[PDB]
Amino acid sequence: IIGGEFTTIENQPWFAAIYRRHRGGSVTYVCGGSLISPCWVISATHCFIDYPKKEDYIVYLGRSRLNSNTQGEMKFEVENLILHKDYSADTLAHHNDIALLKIRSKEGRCAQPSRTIQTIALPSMYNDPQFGTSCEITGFGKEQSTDYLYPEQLKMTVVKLISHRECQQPHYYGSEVTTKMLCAADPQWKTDSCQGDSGGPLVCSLQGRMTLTGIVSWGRGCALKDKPGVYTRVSHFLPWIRSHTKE
Amino acid sequence: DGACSWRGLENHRMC
Repeated sequence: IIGGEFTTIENQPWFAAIYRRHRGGSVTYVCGGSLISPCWVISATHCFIDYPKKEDYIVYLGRSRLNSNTQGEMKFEVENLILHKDYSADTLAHHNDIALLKIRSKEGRCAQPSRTIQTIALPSMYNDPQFGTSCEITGFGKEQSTDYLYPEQLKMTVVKLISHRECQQPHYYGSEVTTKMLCAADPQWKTDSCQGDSGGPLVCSLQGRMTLTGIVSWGRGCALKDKPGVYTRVSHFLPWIRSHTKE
Repeated sequence: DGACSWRGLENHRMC
């Protein structure tokens, strides 16, 4: 997250931290995700496309810090890693950039709700807030495009939804953005999601309800003028989410 | 910049 503020998990208690164990034992951070039901974390396919093997991954809920434990956290193996069949990531834009991870602890349990672990509501179909609405994004991603390190502490910021009309402009993204994607940015381009934030939540208040409106997907650089963050439009993937969460 | 520093290219073989 470029700019914004530091936060803790009780301000995004659905946020999932996803790691991969390497052949050799070393664990590195992959992407964020969102707990949408006790056994299901939702994220982005591009986080996993090159390493689609479910055994490689570890998921944490209730974690506020990247490389140290948070009291009350829960660690999970990935029982099932479901990627979207129609994903495509030639061109800059990633299409159908959505993934599901069924979570299971060593003891065979899913998520137990607590002060630091709760679920997030999905939007009703094709129901998104109007452009210029302020939404929040969360993640352990870079604080600067040039950084080598990820922050140790979870971060959050606010960005505003951009119309498809505005985002399809040549001086923005042209034809790369589709109607199954949402653009969102800061008016001054001073704050944004960035590398490491992918898969994480774009959360909007939709009828006085917290809603998983988007999933951090792609962008050209971070917090660059005329280059918004691009997010998977969750309200356009509900049938896909419904069927696959029975797997 | 360089695509391997962007959202979209996390956890990728060529990065």
